[PDB]
Amino acid sequence: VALDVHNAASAWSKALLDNAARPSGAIIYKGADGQGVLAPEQYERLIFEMETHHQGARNAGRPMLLEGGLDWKPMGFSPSDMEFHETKAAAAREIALAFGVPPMLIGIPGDATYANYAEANRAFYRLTVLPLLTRVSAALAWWLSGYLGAQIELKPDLDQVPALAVERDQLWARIGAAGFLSNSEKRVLLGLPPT
Amino acid sequence: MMLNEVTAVPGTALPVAEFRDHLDAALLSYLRAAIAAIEGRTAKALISRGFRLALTAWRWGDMQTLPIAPVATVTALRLVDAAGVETPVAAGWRLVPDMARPRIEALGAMLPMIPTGGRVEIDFTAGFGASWSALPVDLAQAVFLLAAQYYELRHDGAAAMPFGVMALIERWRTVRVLGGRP
Repeated sequence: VALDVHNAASAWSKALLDNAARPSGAIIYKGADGQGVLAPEQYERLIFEMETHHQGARNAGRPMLLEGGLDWKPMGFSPSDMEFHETKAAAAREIALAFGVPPMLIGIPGDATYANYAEANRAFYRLTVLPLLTRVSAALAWWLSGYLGAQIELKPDLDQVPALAVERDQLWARIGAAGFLSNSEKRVLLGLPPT
Repeated sequence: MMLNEVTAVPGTALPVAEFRDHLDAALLSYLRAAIAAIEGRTAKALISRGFRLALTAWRWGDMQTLPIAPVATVTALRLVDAAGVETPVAAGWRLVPDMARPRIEALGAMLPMIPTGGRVEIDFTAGFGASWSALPVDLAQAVFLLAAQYYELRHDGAAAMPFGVMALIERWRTVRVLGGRP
Protein backbone atom coordinates (compact mmCIF):
# COMPACT_ATOMS: atom_id res chain seq x y z
CA VAL A 1 0.00 0.00 0.00
CA ALA A 2 2.92 2.33 0.75
CA LEU A 3 4.18 1.65 -2.77
CA ASP A 4 0.76 2.53 -4.18
CA VAL A 5 0.77 5.80 -2.26
CA HIS A 6 4.31 6.73 -3.31
CA ASN A 7 3.61 5.83 -6.94
CA ALA A 8 0.36 7.78 -7.04
CA ALA A 9 1.40 10.85 -5.04
CA SER A 10 4.37 11.15 -7.38
CA ALA A 11 2.07 10.60 -10.37
CA TRP A 12 -0.31 13.11 -8.82
CA SER A 13 2.20 15.89 -9.43
CA LYS A 14 3.30 14.46 -12.76
CA ALA A 15 -0.25 14.73 -14.05
CA LEU A 16 -0.90 18.10 -12.41
CA LEU A 17 2.07 19.57 -14.24
CA ASP A 18 0.74 18.15 -17.53
CA ASN A 19 -3.01 18.80 -17.35
CA ALA A 20 -3.76 21.95 -15.37
CA ALA A 21 -4.88 25.37 -16.53
CA ARG A 22 -3.66 28.17 -14.52
CA PRO A 23 -4.05 31.61 -16.06
CA SER A 24 -2.21 34.71 -14.94
CA GLY A 25 -5.53 36.49 -15.29
CA ALA A 26 -8.57 36.94 -17.45
CA ILE A 27 -9.63 39.92 -19.50
CA ILE A 28 -13.39 39.89 -19.01
CA TYR A 29 -15.35 41.53 -21.82
CA LYS A 30 -19.02 41.69 -20.91
CA GLY A 31 -19.96 44.40 -23.38
CA ALA A 32 -22.84 46.83 -23.64
CA ASP A 33 -25.41 44.09 -23.06
CA GLY A 34 -25.12 41.52 -20.30
CA GLN A 35 -23.00 39.53 -22.75
CA GLY A 36 -21.35 40.26 -26.05
CA VAL A 37 -18.41 38.91 -27.99
CA LEU A 38 -15.75 41.17 -29.44
CA ALA A 39 -15.18 41.36 -33.18
CA PRO A 40 -12.27 39.73 -35.03
CA GLU A 41 -11.06 43.23 -35.85
CA GLN A 42 -11.02 43.81 -32.08
CA TYR A 43 -9.71 40.39 -31.08
CA GLU A 44 -6.68 40.83 -33.32
CA ARG A 45 -6.07 44.20 -31.67
CA LEU A 46 -6.48 42.83 -28.15
CA ILE A 47 -3.96 40.03 -28.70
CA PHE A 48 -1.32 42.31 -30.21
CA GLU A 49 -1.53 44.67 -27.27
CA MET A 50 -1.42 41.74 -24.85
CA GLU A 51 1.36 39.78 -26.56
CA THR A 52 3.64 42.73 -27.23
CA HIS A 53 3.03 45.12 -24.37
CA HIS A 54 1.71 43.05 -21.46
CA GLN A 55 3.14 39.52 -21.50
CA GLY A 56 6.60 38.32 -20.68
CA ALA A 57 9.13 39.07 -18.02
CA ARG A 58 10.02 42.36 -19.73
CA ASN A 59 6.43 43.66 -19.36
CA ALA A 60 5.82 42.86 -15.70
CA GLY A 61 3.85 45.83 -14.45
CA ARG A 62 2.32 47.66 -17.43
CA PRO A 63 -0.74 49.74 -16.29
CA MET A 64 -3.23 48.04 -18.71
CA LEU A 65 -5.76 50.93 -19.11
CA LEU A 66 -9.24 49.34 -19.02
CA GLU A 67 -12.07 51.05 -20.89
CA GLY A 68 -15.79 50.82 -20.20
CA GLY A 69 -16.75 47.16 -20.19
CA LEU A 70 -13.24 45.71 -20.14
CA ASP A 71 -11.92 44.31 -16.90
CA TRP A 72 -8.84 42.43 -15.73
CA LYS A 73 -9.54 39.90 -13.02
CA PRO A 74 -6.22 38.28 -12.06
CA MET A 75 -6.55 34.60 -11.22
CA GLY A 76 -4.46 32.89 -8.59
CA PHE A 77 -3.32 29.34 -7.95
CA SER A 78 -3.98 28.77 -4.31
CA PRO A 79 -2.48 25.32 -3.58
CA SER A 80 0.85 25.86 -5.32
CA ASP A 81 3.38 23.69 -3.51
CA MET A 82 3.01 20.44 -1.66
CA GLU A 83 0.28 18.37 -3.28
CA PHE A 84 0.53 15.19 -1.17
CA HIS A 85 4.00 16.12 0.03
CA GLU A 86 4.16 14.90 3.61
CA THR A 87 2.15 11.82 2.71
CA LYS A 88 4.52 10.95 -0.12
CA ALA A 89 7.44 11.27 2.29
CA ALA A 90 5.53 9.32 4.94
CA ALA A 91 4.84 6.59 2.40
CA ALA A 92 8.45 6.63 1.18
CA ARG A 93 9.58 6.10 4.77
CA GLU A 94 7.21 3.15 5.28
CA ILE A 95 8.75 1.49 2.22
CA ALA A 96 12.20 1.78 3.79
CA LEU A 97 10.73 0.49 7.05
CA ALA A 98 9.57 -2.75 5.42
CA PHE A 99 12.80 -3.64 3.63
CA GLY A 100 14.83 -2.58 6.65
CA VAL A 101 16.99 0.15 5.14
CA PRO A 102 17.38 3.16 7.43
CA PRO A 103 16.18 6.43 5.86
CA MET A 104 19.65 7.99 6.06
CA LEU A 105 21.23 5.57 3.59
CA ILE A 106 18.88 6.06 0.66
CA GLY A 107 18.35 9.76 1.44
CA ILE A 108 14.66 9.90 2.45
CA PRO A 109 14.12 13.37 4.05
CA GLY A 110 12.98 12.79 7.66
CA ASP A 111 13.67 13.57 11.34
CA ALA A 112 17.18 12.15 11.96
CA THR A 113 17.12 8.77 13.78
CA TYR A 114 20.77 7.74 13.49
CA ALA A 115 23.55 10.25 13.95
CA ASN A 116 26.46 10.17 11.55
CA TYR A 117 26.43 7.13 9.17
CA ALA A 118 28.87 5.23 11.39
CA GLU A 119 25.83 3.82 13.17
CA ALA A 120 23.35 3.99 10.29
CA ASN A 121 25.59 1.73 8.24
CA ARG A 122 26.35 -0.42 11.28
CA ALA A 123 22.65 -0.91 11.99
CA PHE A 124 22.03 -1.74 8.33
CA TYR A 125 24.58 -4.58 8.27
CA ARG A 126 23.23 -5.96 11.55
CA LEU A 127 19.45 -5.79 11.32
CA THR A 128 18.67 -6.53 7.67
CA VAL A 129 21.84 -7.60 5.80
CA LEU A 130 23.74 -10.04 7.99
CA PRO A 131 20.54 -11.75 9.25
CA LEU A 132 19.52 -12.09 5.60
CA LEU A 133 22.95 -13.30 4.52
CA THR A 134 23.31 -15.79 7.37
CA ARG A 135 20.10 -17.49 6.20
CA VAL A 136 21.05 -17.67 2.53
CA SER A 137 24.60 -18.89 3.14
CA ALA A 138 23.32 -21.40 5.69
CA ALA A 139 21.00 -22.89 3.08
CA LEU A 140 23.91 -22.92 0.63
CA ALA A 141 25.98 -24.74 3.25
CA TRP A 142 23.47 -27.55 3.71
CA TRP A 143 22.41 -27.96 0.09
CA LEU A 144 25.90 -27.97 -1.39
CA SER A 145 27.01 -30.45 1.29
CA GLY A 146 24.62 -32.93 -0.32
CA TYR A 147 26.95 -33.05 -3.33
CA LEU A 148 30.32 -33.65 -1.70
CA GLY A 149 30.63 -36.17 1.10
CA ALA A 150 31.64 -34.08 4.11
CA GLN A 151 29.12 -31.73 5.68
CA ILE A 152 30.23 -28.14 5.15
CA GLU A 153 29.50 -24.87 6.93
CA LEU A 154 29.44 -21.56 5.12
CA LYS A 155 28.63 -18.43 7.13
CA PRO A 156 29.19 -14.55 6.72
CA ASP A 157 32.62 -13.12 7.77
CA LEU A 158 32.03 -9.98 9.93
CA ASP A 159 35.83 -9.35 10.17
CA GLN A 160 36.03 -8.19 6.50
CA VAL A 161 33.09 -5.68 6.51
CA PRO A 162 34.00 -1.88 6.85
CA ALA A 163 30.64 -1.09 8.45
CA LEU A 164 31.55 -2.96 11.64
CA ALA A 165 34.77 -1.04 12.28
CA VAL A 166 33.02 1.00 14.98
CA GLU A 167 32.14 -2.36 16.54
CA ARG A 168 35.68 -3.62 16.02
CA ASP A 169 37.67 -0.70 17.40
CA GLN A 170 35.77 -0.59 20.69
CA LEU A 171 36.49 -4.30 21.02
CA TRP A 172 40.24 -3.87 20.41
CA ALA A 173 40.30 -0.94 22.83
CA ARG A 174 38.46 -2.97 25.48
CA ILE A 175 40.89 -5.87 25.84
CA GLY A 176 43.80 -3.80 24.59
CA ALA A 177 43.54 -1.53 27.62
CA ALA A 178 42.92 -4.56 29.87
CA GLY A 179 46.53 -4.98 30.89
CA PHE A 180 45.89 -7.51 33.65
CA LEU A 181 45.74 -10.55 31.35
CA SER A 182 48.70 -11.68 29.29
CA ASN A 183 49.55 -11.19 25.63
CA SER A 184 48.74 -14.75 24.55
CA GLU A 185 45.34 -14.47 26.27
CA LYS A 186 44.24 -11.38 24.34
CA ARG A 187 45.20 -12.72 20.92
CA VAL A 188 42.64 -15.49 21.44
CA LEU A 189 39.97 -12.96 22.46
CA LEU A 190 40.26 -11.29 19.05
CA GLY A 191 40.54 -14.33 16.80
CA LEU A 192 44.28 -14.13 16.28
CA PRO A 193 46.60 -17.16 16.29
CA PRO A 194 48.85 -17.16 19.35
CA THR A 195 52.55 -17.14 18.55
CA MET B 1 -1.39 65.55 -32.92
CA MET B 2 -4.44 67.58 -33.93
CA LEU B 3 -6.39 65.68 -36.65
CA ASN B 4 -8.66 68.36 -37.95
CA GLU B 5 -10.67 67.32 -40.97
CA VAL B 6 -10.12 68.80 -44.42
CA THR B 7 -13.67 68.93 -45.78
CA ALA B 8 -16.90 68.40 -43.91
CA VAL B 9 -19.58 66.10 -45.32
CA PRO B 10 -21.76 67.88 -47.91
CA GLY B 11 -25.16 66.94 -46.47
CA THR B 12 -26.27 65.75 -49.90
CA ALA B 13 -24.66 62.42 -48.97
CA LEU B 14 -26.63 62.10 -45.74
CA PRO B 15 -29.88 60.08 -45.87
CA VAL B 16 -32.36 62.76 -44.86
CA ALA B 17 -34.93 61.15 -47.17
CA GLU B 18 -34.38 57.76 -45.45
CA PHE B 19 -34.24 59.24 -41.89
CA ARG B 20 -37.65 60.89 -42.57
CA ASP B 21 -39.04 57.44 -43.57
CA HIS B 22 -37.49 55.86 -40.41
CA LEU B 23 -39.12 58.51 -38.13
CA ASP B 24 -35.02 68.80 -43.75
CA ALA B 25 -32.84 71.37 -42.02
CA ALA B 26 -33.92 69.97 -38.65
CA LEU B 27 -33.60 66.31 -39.64
CA LEU B 28 -30.11 66.78 -41.07
CA SER B 29 -29.12 68.67 -37.91
CA TYR B 30 -29.87 65.47 -35.97
CA LEU B 31 -28.10 62.85 -38.07
CA ARG B 32 -24.76 64.63 -37.96
CA ALA B 33 -25.30 65.16 -34.26
CA ALA B 34 -25.72 61.37 -34.12
CA ILE B 35 -23.02 60.55 -36.67
CA ALA B 36 -20.51 62.60 -34.68
CA ALA B 37 -21.68 60.99 -31.43
CA ILE B 38 -21.13 57.45 -32.77
CA GLU B 39 -17.76 58.23 -34.45
CA GLY B 40 -16.52 59.76 -31.15
CA ARG B 41 -17.40 56.53 -29.29
CA THR B 42 -16.17 54.18 -32.02
CA ALA B 43 -13.28 56.29 -33.45
CA LYS B 44 -14.63 55.74 -36.97
CA ALA B 45 -15.47 58.06 -39.84
CA LEU B 46 -18.55 56.62 -41.63
CA ILE B 47 -18.51 59.04 -44.64
CA SER B 48 -14.85 58.81 -45.89
CA ARG B 49 -14.09 62.53 -45.14
CA GLY B 50 -10.54 63.94 -45.60
CA PHE B 51 -8.25 64.54 -42.59
CA ARG B 52 -4.93 66.14 -41.65
CA LEU B 53 -3.00 64.48 -38.81
CA ALA B 54 -0.41 67.12 -37.94
CA LEU B 55 1.81 65.80 -35.16
CA THR B 56 5.12 66.90 -33.69
CA ALA B 57 7.00 63.68 -32.85
CA TRP B 58 6.64 60.09 -34.16
CA ARG B 59 5.66 57.75 -31.25
CA TRP B 60 7.73 54.81 -32.65
CA GLY B 61 10.08 54.25 -35.58
CA ASP B 62 7.92 51.76 -37.53
CA MET B 63 4.52 52.89 -36.30
CA GLN B 64 2.30 55.90 -35.40
CA THR B 65 -1.03 54.24 -35.79
CA LEU B 66 -3.72 56.61 -37.12
CA PRO B 67 -6.72 57.13 -34.80
CA ILE B 68 -9.56 57.21 -37.36
CA ALA B 69 -9.89 53.54 -38.05
CA PRO B 70 -11.12 52.66 -41.61
CA VAL B 71 -8.39 54.14 -43.79
CA ALA B 72 -7.51 54.03 -47.47
CA THR B 73 -5.09 56.02 -49.66
CA VAL B 74 -2.89 58.20 -47.51
CA THR B 75 -2.46 61.09 -49.94
CA ALA B 76 0.80 62.69 -48.81
CA LEU B 77 3.33 62.91 -45.98
CA ARG B 78 4.20 66.59 -45.95
CA LEU B 79 7.40 67.20 -44.00
CA VAL B 80 7.42 70.92 -43.28
CA ASP B 81 10.21 73.04 -41.83
CA ALA B 82 9.82 75.92 -39.33
CA ALA B 83 9.53 78.67 -41.94
CA GLY B 84 7.17 76.50 -43.98
CA VAL B 85 9.05 75.59 -47.21
CA GLU B 86 6.60 72.64 -47.44
CA THR B 87 8.62 69.87 -49.13
CA PRO B 88 6.59 66.64 -49.34
CA VAL B 89 8.27 63.26 -49.28
CA ALA B 90 7.05 60.38 -51.40
CA ALA B 91 8.80 57.17 -50.29
CA GLY B 92 9.81 55.16 -47.25
CA TRP B 93 6.47 54.15 -45.73
CA ARG B 94 3.46 51.97 -46.48
CA LEU B 95 -0.16 52.47 -45.58
CA VAL B 96 -1.15 49.18 -44.00
CA PRO B 97 -4.95 48.89 -44.21
CA ASP B 98 -6.26 47.45 -40.96
CA MET B 99 -9.48 48.07 -39.07
CA ALA B 100 -7.68 47.17 -35.83
CA ARG B 101 -4.58 49.37 -36.15
CA PRO B 102 -4.34 51.65 -39.16
CA ARG B 103 -0.61 52.26 -38.98
CA ILE B 104 2.32 53.48 -41.15
CA GLU B 105 4.64 50.45 -41.04
CA ALA B 106 7.55 52.20 -42.88
CA LEU B 107 9.81 50.19 -45.26
CA GLY B 108 12.36 48.36 -43.04
CA ALA B 109 13.79 51.75 -41.94
CA MET B 110 13.19 54.62 -39.47
CA LEU B 111 10.20 56.81 -40.57
CA PRO B 112 10.92 60.24 -42.18
CA MET B 113 12.64 62.45 -39.54
CA ILE B 114 11.03 65.75 -38.38
CA PRO B 115 13.03 69.12 -38.46
CA THR B 116 13.38 71.21 -35.32
CA GLY B 117 10.14 73.18 -35.38
CA GLY B 118 8.82 71.68 -38.62
CA ARG B 119 5.84 69.50 -37.71
CA VAL B 120 5.21 66.56 -40.03
CA GLU B 121 1.59 66.25 -41.15
CA ILE B 122 -0.36 63.40 -42.77
CA ASP B 123 -3.37 63.95 -45.01
CA PHE B 124 -5.53 60.87 -45.58
CA THR B 125 -9.10 60.06 -46.65
CA ALA B 126 -10.41 57.67 -44.01
CA GLY B 127 -13.85 56.10 -43.82
CA PHE B 128 -16.04 53.32 -45.11
CA GLY B 129 -17.48 54.75 -48.32
CA ALA B 130 -18.30 58.05 -49.94
CA SER B 131 -22.06 57.43 -49.88
CA TRP B 132 -24.45 56.18 -47.20
CA SER B 133 -25.14 52.86 -48.94
CA ALA B 134 -21.52 51.75 -48.41
CA LEU B 135 -21.67 51.57 -44.61
CA PRO B 136 -22.08 48.51 -42.46
CA VAL B 137 -25.81 48.53 -41.95
CA ASP B 138 -25.78 48.06 -38.17
CA LEU B 139 -23.55 51.11 -37.81
CA ALA B 140 -25.99 52.84 -40.15
CA GLN B 141 -28.83 51.55 -37.97
CA ALA B 142 -27.16 52.86 -34.82
CA VAL B 143 -27.18 56.37 -36.30
CA PHE B 144 -30.91 56.13 -36.92
CA LEU B 145 -31.59 54.75 -33.43
CA LEU B 146 -29.76 57.77 -32.00
CA ALA B 147 -30.91 60.49 -34.39
CA ALA B 148 -34.53 59.45 -33.91
CA GLN B 149 -33.95 59.90 -30.20
CA TYR B 150 -32.62 63.43 -30.67
CA TYR B 151 -35.65 64.16 -32.84
CA GLU B 152 -38.25 62.72 -30.50
CA LEU B 153 -36.91 64.29 -27.30
CA ARG B 154 -35.27 67.71 -27.13
CA HIS B 155 -33.82 68.15 -23.63
CA ASP B 156 -32.04 65.56 -21.48
CA GLY B 157 -35.12 63.64 -20.38
CA ALA B 158 -35.95 60.13 -19.25
CA ALA B 159 -37.20 57.02 -21.05
CA ALA B 160 -32.82 48.90 -22.83
CA MET B 161 -33.68 46.85 -25.92
CA PRO B 162 -31.45 43.84 -26.90
CA PHE B 163 -29.59 45.41 -29.84
CA GLY B 164 -29.78 49.08 -28.96
CA VAL B 165 -27.46 51.95 -29.77
CA MET B 166 -24.85 50.69 -27.32
CA ALA B 167 -25.04 47.04 -28.35
CA LEU B 168 -24.57 47.97 -32.02
CA ILE B 169 -21.56 50.24 -31.49
CA GLU B 170 -19.90 47.94 -28.99
CA ARG B 171 -18.19 46.13 -31.87
CA TRP B 172 -16.74 49.18 -33.59
CA ARG B 173 -15.06 50.77 -30.56
CA THR B 174 -11.29 50.53 -30.27
CA VAL B 175 -10.44 47.82 -27.74
CA ARG B 176 -7.25 49.02 -26.06
CA VAL B 177 -5.40 47.67 -23.03
CA LEU B 178 -2.17 49.67 -23.11
CA GLY B 179 -1.91 52.56 -20.69
CA GLY B 180 1.78 51.92 -20.50
CA ARG B 181 5.00 53.46 -21.75
CA PRO B 182 5.09 52.23 -25.34
